[PDB]
Amino acid sequence: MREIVHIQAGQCGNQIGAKFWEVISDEHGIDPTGSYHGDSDLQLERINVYYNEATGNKYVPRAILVDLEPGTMDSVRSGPFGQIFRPDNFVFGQSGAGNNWAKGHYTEGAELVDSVLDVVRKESESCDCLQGFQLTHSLGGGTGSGMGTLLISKIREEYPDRIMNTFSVMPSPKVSDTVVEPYNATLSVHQLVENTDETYCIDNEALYDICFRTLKLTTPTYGDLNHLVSATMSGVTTCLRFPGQLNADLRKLAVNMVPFPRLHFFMPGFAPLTSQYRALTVPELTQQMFDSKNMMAACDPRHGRYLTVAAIFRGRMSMKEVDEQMLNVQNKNSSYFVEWIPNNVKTAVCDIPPRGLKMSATFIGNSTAIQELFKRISEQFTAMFRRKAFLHWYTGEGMDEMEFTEAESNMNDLVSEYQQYQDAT
Amino acid sequence: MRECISIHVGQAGVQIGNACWELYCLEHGIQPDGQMPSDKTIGGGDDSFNTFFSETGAGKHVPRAVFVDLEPTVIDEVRTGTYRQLFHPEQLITGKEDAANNYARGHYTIGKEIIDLVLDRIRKLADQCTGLQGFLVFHSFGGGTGSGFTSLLMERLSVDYGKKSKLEFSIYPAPQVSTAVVEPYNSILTTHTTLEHSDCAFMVDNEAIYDICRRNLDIERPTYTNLNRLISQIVSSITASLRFDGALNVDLTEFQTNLVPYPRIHFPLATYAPVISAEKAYHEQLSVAEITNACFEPANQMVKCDPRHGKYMACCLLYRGDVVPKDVNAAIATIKTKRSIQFVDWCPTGFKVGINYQPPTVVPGGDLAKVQRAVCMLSNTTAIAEAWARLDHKFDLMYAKRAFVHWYVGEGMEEGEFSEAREDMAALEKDYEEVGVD
Amino acid sequence: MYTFVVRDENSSVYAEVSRLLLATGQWKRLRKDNPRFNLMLGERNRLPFGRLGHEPGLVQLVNYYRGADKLCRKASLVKLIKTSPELSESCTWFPESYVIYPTDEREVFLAAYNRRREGREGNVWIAKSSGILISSEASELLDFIDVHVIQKYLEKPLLLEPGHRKFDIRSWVLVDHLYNIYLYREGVLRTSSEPYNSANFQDKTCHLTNHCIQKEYSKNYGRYEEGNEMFFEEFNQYLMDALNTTLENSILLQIKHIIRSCLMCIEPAISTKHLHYQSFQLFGFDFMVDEELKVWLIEVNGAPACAQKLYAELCQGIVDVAISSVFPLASIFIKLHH
Amino acid sequence: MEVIELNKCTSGQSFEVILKPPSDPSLEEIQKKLEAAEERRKYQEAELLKHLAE
Ligand SMILES: Nc1nc2c(ncn2[C@@H]2O[C@H](COP(=O)(O)OP(=O)(O)OP(=O)(O)O)[C@@H](O)[C@H]2O)c(=O)[nH]1
Ligand SMILES: Nc1ncnc2c1ncn2[C@@H]1O[C@H](COP(=O)(O)OP(=O)(O)CP(=O)(O)O)[C@@H](O)[C@H]1O
Ligand SMILES: Nc1nc2c(ncn2[C@@H]2O[C@H](COP(=O)(O)OP(=O)(O)O)[C@@H](O)[C@H]2O)c(=O)[nH]1
Ligand SMILES: [Ca+2]
Ligand SMILES: [Ca+2]
Ligand SMILES: [Ca+2]
Ligand SMILES: [Mg+2]
Ligand SMILES: [Mg+2]
Ligand SMILES: [Mg+2]
Repeated sequence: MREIVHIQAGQCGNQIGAKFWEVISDEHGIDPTGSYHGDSDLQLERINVYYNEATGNKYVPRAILVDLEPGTMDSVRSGPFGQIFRPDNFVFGQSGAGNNWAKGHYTEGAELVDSVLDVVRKESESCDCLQGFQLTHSLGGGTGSGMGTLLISKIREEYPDRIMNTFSVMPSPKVSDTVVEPYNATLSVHQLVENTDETYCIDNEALYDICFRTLKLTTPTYGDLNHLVSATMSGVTTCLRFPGQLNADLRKLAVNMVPFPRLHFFMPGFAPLTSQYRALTVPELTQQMFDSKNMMAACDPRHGRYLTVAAIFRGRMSMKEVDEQMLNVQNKNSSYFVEWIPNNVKTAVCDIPPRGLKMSATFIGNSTAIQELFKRISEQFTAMFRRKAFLHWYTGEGMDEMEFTEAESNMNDLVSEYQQYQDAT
Repeated sequence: MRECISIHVGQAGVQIGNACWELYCLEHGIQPDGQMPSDKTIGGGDDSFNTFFSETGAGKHVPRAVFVDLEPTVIDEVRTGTYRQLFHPEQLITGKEDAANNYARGHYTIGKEIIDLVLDRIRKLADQCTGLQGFLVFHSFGGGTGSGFTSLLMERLSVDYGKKSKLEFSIYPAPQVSTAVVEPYNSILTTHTTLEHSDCAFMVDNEAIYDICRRNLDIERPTYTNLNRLISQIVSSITASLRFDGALNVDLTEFQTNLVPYPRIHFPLATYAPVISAEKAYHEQLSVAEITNACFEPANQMVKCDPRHGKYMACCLLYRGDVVPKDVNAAIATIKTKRSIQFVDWCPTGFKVGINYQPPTVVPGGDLAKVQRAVCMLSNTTAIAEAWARLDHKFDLMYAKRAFVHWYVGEGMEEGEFSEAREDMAALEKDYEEVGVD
Repeated sequence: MYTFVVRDENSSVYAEVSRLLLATGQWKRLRKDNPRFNLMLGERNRLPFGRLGHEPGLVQLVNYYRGADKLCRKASLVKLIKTSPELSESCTWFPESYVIYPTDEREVFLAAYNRRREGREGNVWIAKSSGILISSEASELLDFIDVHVIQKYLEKPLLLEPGHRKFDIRSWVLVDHLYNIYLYREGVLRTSSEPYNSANFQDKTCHLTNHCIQKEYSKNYGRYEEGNEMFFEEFNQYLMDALNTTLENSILLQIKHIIRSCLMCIEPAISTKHLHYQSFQLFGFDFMVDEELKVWLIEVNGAPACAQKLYAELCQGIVDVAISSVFPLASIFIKLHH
Repeated sequence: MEVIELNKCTSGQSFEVILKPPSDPSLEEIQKKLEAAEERRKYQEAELLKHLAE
């Protein structure tokens, strides 16, 4: 009974968090009313990791929904699985955050964080042995970004020996709401560098390219982007939700993926990605799984080196062939795997595939090429900060320019740290 | 009669121990409920099989075993397994959260909080023993519990049972089935701390067992169940002398006397044969010379290495089945005139042989086929240092960058213990080279 | 695509093999410390055999036989021939040799030395090790050593005419992972450009056929043949015109016999037949020929260098016989059967 | 080959074949190291809480 407490904050966080629970609920045989109607005991063997068991044999997701505006959360409560969430776990305000990190972190958010921690405490107090926390949010907005990182700081203070894991959507000018997204993302990244053990970097720029280029969606929507995130989130959590030997919990995953404490930002990848009945052979899953076009961070892996990699194959397939193909990828491109971490590629196999697929593969890589993501954000930040453009939105909430300079310096350090290990021999 | 207590630590130790006691019951005719019809002394006795099994007034034969794991899911399978009736709750010890493949977490953080409980449960078994010989400790090298908590348990055992012997059955890490990148760290950390507390340790490299299963059993992707059934056969061959009537290796002290002249060099190489697939109806039964000759093939060793490029310090042959001394000596003569067998000058070139007429027992429905005769060679050869060299190299690669070191310091371990443990392995490699190289 | 690493930058032979492998377009060279390789062109000293064959899904091959140093060392070769029953103390194709330390064989060496002195037989010996001294008095030899070997210096060597000069025959032998013994059809006679003078052994220019000593101390370097190197075609023609015989009958039969005896002796100790990795290795045998057309084994080189005119052919043969046999892509050798 | 010390029983026999003759820390010290590591953890956590308090 290694429980995980899920938290989703802000518009993006709640819309992607809702899809996540809709997806894994279907995989575990849970219906929109919390009643289980599956046909395999594997669906319930580790159901307690994400679900509470209530009266009448109901399964209640261990999820906490947070937002400074009630708008998006009202959609969740009315969505497909809206009735499955614990009503008391809906914590929301009324003012909003106006895509402003300062409002979510210092003013508007500070007023609501205590009531969120009360709900987190109630969930933890019923956990036989709490593993840690899983937060979904974006970095470009105000609530998920500003208040999300505030929650993480206060969760760490109250549970310093627990693992903190986040799915963090990075902003991109291709799929942008406001011009201040680089400001908000740069301020959040430093918080994540200190107060998370594992962060999946989901780049809206990559999600858009995949929808437009690969899936052939000429006018991608947020729903289209969230389809890729749901499939990726289901994949990266497979080893946590089903019986297995590798990365079976959050702490063992961190031990296998994080050789240095600050370099814990992962590139997720998913396969297949079809624009749909054809069978996908194991060699095809492996090649597509490692192809940059299947990465969710918009970073070219061949531009850096892999510190560690976690692969997960789902479905009924030859494990001998999985081992052979995985060994073929490493042995045929060993120049992209750091030589000072022997056997840094670990593979897992789950028999239960995702919905609508005979088999699939999820990629989790700790590559030094992730610096290209932070460089991109760093450049956009500086383009505006060099002229102090749009700063009044933040100084008006009590922030000083020095805090921006420090956030800028912190992310340049993070970029430098990735660079030194990309050269290391 | 002197009792032996088996201690199983971590997933590897527990699952292997579960497979061993299943084989013991089959060998000794003990049923899953603990009853033993052939045992006419009800509720007592000092027979050879009593070194591993105690007896209740109701005639149940209870293993003198303790299972320890910082996570409950693995030991729970023992509580609800086929031989669940053999054990009682006091024998099974589980925690809430495991060591997360972190030696420091298993040794310092979690070990400090559960060590007293384990010793107390072990004390209960020792109180039943009229003359305890010592302990057999099953564990892995790469796991956080098997490495970290085992070294703490071994240290305390030397304190609470100073005169008792301790033998190890250790699982050497193999990437083909390994579950953590830091397993080289845990292997060297636990070997350093445990070196001065183990009288004799049998290393089993999962790579060797894995290939033996694929090659000789026709298993495409061997599982832990496949690996553990083969390992239990090896362990059974090594402990049979303690559980059956005989004159060779009749007590734990005799293992050190026959296999370990130098205390630090106490890692005998195990070679087993024959391994025949049960999926084939008929198979040409191998003779004494053929199975004895197989003991000198690296493909049958528990640790892949080349004894030709080393030196022997001692060599024991443990036969089970239709084997008479005449055939053994004849086969040894042929092998000498064909094999590269070199002993150190300060040791006699010879073989201590033990024969048990009862042929090997195989789990009904398993993968190993019944055979008329089998042998396990226990040879203390310097060639096994190749395993230390491989392990120390991977350690050097990661530690040069301090990769993953922060996970250990975060648990209260000082970074100096790393280099302290590595320097000990460096001395160990040097001892092997001085003993078997010119 | 097959992968390989290079760990001996000073190897002229395998520097060509590596160049050939790359030219095939089907082989890829990795960093010298990358373990995910199919082939290792290992270093001369302390090659980590213990770390080979532990890479899942990688058939690994190395270009050196672990333990072959017994044959490729002065003192080791002597000990192997005396103690090995297959070669026996009664070995007829190996000069009488003894190992002397500065166990030891000092007293045994002087024993046979006194016997020759009384019988008036040629009692000249040569001391060498892995700096040489050729003397007729044993006292000078032992004083010079203060690990060396002393063997009977062949005082009646076959001398080529014109020139009245000494020489030695170098044979390249390739042993593959299956332990097939392949003798390169092309040899080289490293001749002395100075006339043999059995009067004063101090002038070693005419007594040492080394290619370097002839180019540094010999005044007639390259006079008779380019680089004091005579190949089998010319040497065979000479044997026909001079001694009315062929190179095959008079010498090559004994050379093949000696190569088999040495390699088949150590096969049980170095064979990689049932090992987790496979080995091959190129050897350099050096023979002496006396006036009776008897072949004598001088030593065996474990890391030999090829002749300039033969690098292309031989190196290409190493790829076909030793490498491509284990890693096939998309005869110049004489197979010595056994 | 010299066979020595041959012992026989109903379940088997044993013997030796010669081919050629030859040519701890105290309980207190452990408790200290365990408590020393525990103290280093308490110090690191205190620094974290101090950092978070700032
Ligand atoms: N032969 C064999 N090896 C095993 C088995 N289980 C785990 N291992 C090996 O043990 C190593 C990991 O150690 P574990 O025993 O699983 O971990 P642990 O001792 O429970 O310690 P924790 O980190 O707290 O879980 C890996 O190299 C595995 O290959 C098993 O049942 N049989
Ligand atoms: N027993 C002997 N009788 C006559 N000449 C001998 C001899 N031993 C050596 N020589 C001469 O000395 C030369 C060099 O000897 P040796 O081969 O032992 O040294 P080396 O290892 O430096 C050369 P290489 O490595 O090419 O064989 C030989 O080419 C040979 O002409
Ligand atoms: N993938 C994805 N990204 C989103 C979604 N909604 C908003 N975003 C991104 O998140 C950023 C805006 O943050 P938002 O969640 O709206 O701010 P918040 O509600 O104050 O936390 C922008 O970069 C958007 O591109 C969504 O549903 N899916
Ligand atoms: Ca207010
Ligand atoms: Ca009894
Ligand atoms: Ca002791
Ligand atoms: Mg918004
Ligand atoms: Mg465990
Ligand atoms: Mg030489």
